[PDB]
Amino acid sequence: SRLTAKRLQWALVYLPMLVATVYFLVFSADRYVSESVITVRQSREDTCYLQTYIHSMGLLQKLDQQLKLREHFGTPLRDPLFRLWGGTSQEWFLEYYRSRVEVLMDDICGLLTVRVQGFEPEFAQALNRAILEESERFVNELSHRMKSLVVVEPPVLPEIAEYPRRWYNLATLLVVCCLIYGVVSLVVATIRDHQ
Amino acid sequence: RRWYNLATLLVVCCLIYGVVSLVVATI
Amino acid sequence: RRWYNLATLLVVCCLIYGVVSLVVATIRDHQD
Amino acid sequence: SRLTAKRLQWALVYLPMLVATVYFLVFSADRYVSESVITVRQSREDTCYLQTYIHSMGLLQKLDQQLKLREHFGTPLRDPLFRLWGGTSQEWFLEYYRSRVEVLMDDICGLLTVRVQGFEPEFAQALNRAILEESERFVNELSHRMKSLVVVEPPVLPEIAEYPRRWYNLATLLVVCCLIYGVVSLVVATIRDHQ
Amino acid sequence: KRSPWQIQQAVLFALFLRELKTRLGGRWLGVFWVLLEPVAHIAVMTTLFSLAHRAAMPSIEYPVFLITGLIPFFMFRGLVTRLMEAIDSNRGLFAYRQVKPIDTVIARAMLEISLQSIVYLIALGTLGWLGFHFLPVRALELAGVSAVLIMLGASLGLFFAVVTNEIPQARAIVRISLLPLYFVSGVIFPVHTIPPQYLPLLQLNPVLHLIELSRASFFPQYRVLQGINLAYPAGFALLSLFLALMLYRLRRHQLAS
Amino acid sequence: KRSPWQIQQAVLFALFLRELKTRLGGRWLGVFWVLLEPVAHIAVMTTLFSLAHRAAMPSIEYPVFLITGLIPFFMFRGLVTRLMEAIDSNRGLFAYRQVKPIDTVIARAMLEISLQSIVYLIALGTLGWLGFHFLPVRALELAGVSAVLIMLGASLGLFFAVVTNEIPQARAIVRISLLPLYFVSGVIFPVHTIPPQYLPLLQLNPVLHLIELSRASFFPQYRVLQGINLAYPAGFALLSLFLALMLYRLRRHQLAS
Amino acid sequence: IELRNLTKWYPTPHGRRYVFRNLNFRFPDDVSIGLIGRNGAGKSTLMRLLGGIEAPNEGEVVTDVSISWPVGLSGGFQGSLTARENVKFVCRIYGTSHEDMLRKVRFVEEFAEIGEHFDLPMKTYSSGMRSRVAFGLSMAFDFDYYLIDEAMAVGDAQFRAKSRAVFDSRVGQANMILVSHNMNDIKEYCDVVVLVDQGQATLYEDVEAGIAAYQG
Amino acid sequence: IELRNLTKWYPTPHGRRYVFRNLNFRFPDDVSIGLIGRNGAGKSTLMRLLGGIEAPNEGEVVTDVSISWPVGLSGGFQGSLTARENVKFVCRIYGTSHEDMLRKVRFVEEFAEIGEHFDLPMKTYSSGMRSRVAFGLSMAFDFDYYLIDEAMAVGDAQFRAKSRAVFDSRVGQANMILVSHNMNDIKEYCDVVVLVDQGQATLYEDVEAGIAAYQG
Ligand SMILES: Nc1ncnc2c1ncn2[C@@H]1O[C@H](COP(=O)(O)OP(=O)(O)O)[C@@H](O)[C@H]1O
Ligand SMILES: Nc1ncnc2c1ncn2[C@@H]1O[C@H](COP(=O)(O)OP(=O)(O)O)[C@@H](O)[C@H]1O
Ligand code: ALF
Ligand code: ALF
Repeated sequence: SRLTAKRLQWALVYLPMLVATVYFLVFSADRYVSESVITVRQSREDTCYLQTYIHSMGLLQKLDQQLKLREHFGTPLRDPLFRLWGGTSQEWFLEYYRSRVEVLMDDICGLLTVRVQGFEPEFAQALNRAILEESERFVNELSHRMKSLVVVEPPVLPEIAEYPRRWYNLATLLVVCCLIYGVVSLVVATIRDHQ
Repeated sequence: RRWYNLATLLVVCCLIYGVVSLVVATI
Repeated sequence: RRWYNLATLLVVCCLIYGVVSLVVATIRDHQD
Repeated sequence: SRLTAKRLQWALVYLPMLVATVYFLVFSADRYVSESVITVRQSREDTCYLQTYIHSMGLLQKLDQQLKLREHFGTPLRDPLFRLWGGTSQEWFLEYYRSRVEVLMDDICGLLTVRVQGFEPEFAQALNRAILEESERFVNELSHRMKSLVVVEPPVLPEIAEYPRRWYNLATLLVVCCLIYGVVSLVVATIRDHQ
Repeated sequence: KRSPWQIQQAVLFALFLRELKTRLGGRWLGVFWVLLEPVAHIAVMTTLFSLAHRAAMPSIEYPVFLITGLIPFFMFRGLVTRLMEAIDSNRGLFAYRQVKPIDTVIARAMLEISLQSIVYLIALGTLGWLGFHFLPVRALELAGVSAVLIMLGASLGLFFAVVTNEIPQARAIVRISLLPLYFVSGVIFPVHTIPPQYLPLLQLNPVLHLIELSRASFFPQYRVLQGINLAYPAGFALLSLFLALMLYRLRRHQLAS
Repeated sequence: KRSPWQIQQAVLFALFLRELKTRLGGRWLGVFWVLLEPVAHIAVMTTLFSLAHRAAMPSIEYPVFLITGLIPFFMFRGLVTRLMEAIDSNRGLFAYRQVKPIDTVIARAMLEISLQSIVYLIALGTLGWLGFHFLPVRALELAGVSAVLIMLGASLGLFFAVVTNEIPQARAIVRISLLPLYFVSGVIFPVHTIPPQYLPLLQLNPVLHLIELSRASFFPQYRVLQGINLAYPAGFALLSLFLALMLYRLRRHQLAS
Repeated sequence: IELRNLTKWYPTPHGRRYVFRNLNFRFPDDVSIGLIGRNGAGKSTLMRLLGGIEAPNEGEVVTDVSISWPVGLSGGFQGSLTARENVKFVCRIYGTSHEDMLRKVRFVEEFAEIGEHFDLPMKTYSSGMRSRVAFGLSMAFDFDYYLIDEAMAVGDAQFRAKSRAVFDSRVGQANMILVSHNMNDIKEYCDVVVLVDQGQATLYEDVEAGIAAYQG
Repeated sequence: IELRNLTKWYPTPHGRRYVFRNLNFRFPDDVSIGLIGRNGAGKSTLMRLLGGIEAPNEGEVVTDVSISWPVGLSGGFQGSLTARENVKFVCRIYGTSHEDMLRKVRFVEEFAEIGEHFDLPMKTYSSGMRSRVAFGLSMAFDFDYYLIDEAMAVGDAQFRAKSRAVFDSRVGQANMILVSHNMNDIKEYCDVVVLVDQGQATLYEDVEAGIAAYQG
């Protein structure tokens, strides 16, 4: 009946496509990533310590005091989904910082990989350098209070926006939308026939 | 534990009642 | 363990009675 | 139809039963066993060495020279299947001695168990003692030229014939003969009906 | 008028050969399948766990360690998985006033008992020929354990066949129910390597007890694990047989159409 | 006269719902079975190998490591094991001059593709709800690998269905052929623990390559083993589809009675 | 036979359809019986009850005479086999020797004008060959009560001709209970008629009276 | 229709039974056809060929007119289901709307004097109810050539009565090809007769001539 006219494709295929394109090419803001690869040697225990500490709240407090992350992360007024709204809760800021700085651990070699996303190419490298330096200081102070940081690949200065992926996301969400359209159409035909 | 033992006894009693009723229903 | 052994033997013997009785009942009722 | 007509029962069930009963209860001779339990400590390697050496031909030669096994093992004239015929090949004598002296190894504890069968109760214990002494001497010689024997349970003097088992073998033998009788009867019925 | 026992014997014999030509097959591929599949499995496990078995315990050899637990297991597996179609595939014949479902479930059991006894005898002969131990040390205990295994398996097959008549989907269930039983029973590997903390859940499988008792009564130095007994499988077989006969007699008239 | 494509669409739709009421069942037990069996398996493996997986590699968690390899494997398993009765169980309907065996084999495939897509979506939703990663990092590669897996599986199912029409025993074969595939494909455990000396025999299984590629394209840090590629499964799927369509067209007229 | 009180129902989803209730009917003696019934009645169910295929659950039937198995048009045979092994099974099921079994099989092949198709599996028979084999098997064995369920509806004129010849060679010692929808045949193949309606069963001596009751 | 040259055999174990060889027969037009044949002939095989169930392997048939599916006495339906879903499937298989499908299903229930048994699975029908449902379905759809395989042999007098009433309500635009063993029916239900023997097929205008050729 109502969910049987042609509008159903516009319900799932067309309008999500239109809103996705308007956001991705008109509203979105570039997010340059900077990648560094580090490790700790003198093994797994101290690397796990560092992996936990990088996402810790105290490091976020130090970085906010030193680079003013809260002011910078709210500079893109155009992007409505990826800006840090003023007056937001501290827990949301911690979640945002945890979502930006991506830390990956390799099983075989035990190499930490830090990918830091910033809205300015120099800012991402500066944040990566600050993270590496403060992590090294924490490893020294921690061990000394109770080791060194080996930087395999230093922070790099990006040139183009590795994120967000416009055409990639558009294509995969288009594929998902037609899959859901087919499933919903099959279900709707089943209800409309067995009634 | 009152209710725990009561529930266990209820399960056992239901099983034995079913078995005995089926056996009597045979003969 | 006199009582436990007696109860176990009674249960097993009753089960053997049942098995033999149903086998005989089937072998007698099949004649049709 | 010659396989049929009730002679098949005598063919597999009766006549094997009579022959076994006549030779098992009249012809057979007693075989007293003597059991000892030993080990080597100072582990698995030397115990395996001893297990191999006990069945070796050189030990059999020494025992034949020391105790005259060949003369004794041929003394029961009544038993046709378990006597050492005079003039037999030396390989058959080695096989006979390997079949008599039974050596078992326990996995968990590494304890050798030697069960020696003799036709006289004193002879079995004497053979067990000779085997244990010569094994200890061999271990000591190997340790010196190229260790000690720990006897957990010494050789014992038997009182009754643990072998052969008359009623045990007879009962199980009849059990097998009736199983074969049922199988052969079913097969014969199949051929005589499908023809 | 002849006695009902004579007509039972005639019915059982007629169902026997009848079932024989289809279970074995007119292509004569059944015999080659049932004496080529077991040796193929034997070659598989050995090739993948000879070193593991020799590390676990070297007292006895793998080709004789596995056959004695495999062939009885295959026998029980077959007589619990082929009795499903003993009535459903034989339903169209229930029109002669003498054929009863109990005849059709026990005739297949007799057939496959004969088949597996033949395969056991020929396998023992060929294993003795190849130069391996092939004489059971205590054959009477092995015969008793095999008899109680047959009782338990035939009882379970009859109970499952009586239950499954309403919903023929149950095949799939027994099929998945057949996967852990080949593994959790310890037929492929000795139960020595099993951690003790898991041991109770292994001890709840009667076929594990039966396989362990068969191995102990076959070899002269096999040692049983603590907790393995014969009271549990015997009681299981007796109670299951009582409940299976109880069910069959409850729904005897519905076993038609 | 309407075009043959329209009558194909009508035939496929009619066969679709027709197959739906029996595959799902009138008791509504089909949906509960197909969303209770997967979680039951998930709970099983985790309870028996959480420590082993955490020892092998701690980068990703077991409940999300196994689902992404299990649900596609279950999808392929079902669409290779239910196409057997797509013709044999639907044989009695081949009397309306328009129904063809290709319609009945692909209608079931469409049905189960929809069913497994639904179970995948709801499983990803509930796994994100429980607090686990549920967004594929490279979703396009996962979609492509799933498409090639569907091609290979449907081709193999069609080929097996065409071959098996003479001898209905082949069910059993695929059933035993279904046992190592659940284990040798590395769905339950990562292939890290597999000894390298055995590795070639593992590399001959296309479903292992497909599962590894799905896991690599789903997680952001999964690493493929050397020798795992996409050329082998794609070529296998193409050649198998060609030979399956080749066989079906050779024995199209015999697909009756 | 007596056919004492009985109750016959089936496990229908909509409760239970009580097909037969409190039926106490005594069949006539030494006369061929013709069951006419109607669609929705229990002629086939009553036919199976006479053959002992399924026992009554709330009743019983007294039959102090040998009853042959029902012929019917479906069931009673084993598929995927030739008629040869089927007839060996059917003579083996009654505990027979080899000579009588072989001669009765030979009679079975002689009655049915079937060539090489007798050595073909049960799948590759037409609707008439299977009925011919079953009908020849029905008069192969010695009985008193021959149960026929429209087994000629798929036969040719020669089938009826030699079936009538065989029966007239075997009259005087056996009688036939048959059900069919062609009453030109049942007019000359039966002595008295029985009509069942609404579970109730009724007997009619005159064949024309039974025909009129059928069409009434 | 033309029914050009064809060859029909089956994969028998004893080589191959060539049931039909070099058959070039042109069927008559605008007249009901009666197939008589005999046991061992190919009436049912020819019946399926007319319905396009299985294509010829060494031949072909030209049919420039709509052919209804064969009715028969077995096959053509799906078991373990009630007649309701079967008739919904059969009206959906020809690409129909909802109104015509519903009215044709209603006609199907109206023709068959079946009560609650219409809502029962295909297992629990008698030999007559299934034939009645199939026969009512045959005249439900609009065609030109109605294929009947002794579908009344298991019906009552009222079945023949309202089947004849429906057909006489639908005469003038369609014709019927039927095969049956009761030639009292085929005498008044057909115009010309066709006899097939030894694979060969022959046509007979006069119905009595075809009957005599059958019994000759
Ligand atoms: N397997 C079954 N399950 C449920 N009901 C059945 C089954 N078989 C038959 N019936 C019912 O029993 C009745 C028997 O009718 P039947 O005697 O076959 O008719 P007829 O005498 O015309 O052959 C039918 O109406 C049918 O509904
Ligand atoms: N599935 C099959 N396999 C092999 N042969 C078959 C098959 N079906 C039918 N036949 C053969 O084809 C012939 C067709 O005869 P048929 O037309 O059914 O006889 P009628 O016209 O009396 O119904 C039969 O003689 C049979 O031997
Ligand atoms: F199968 Al026929 F007449 F013999 F329809
Ligand atoms: F309706 Al019938 F035999 F089933 F006459």
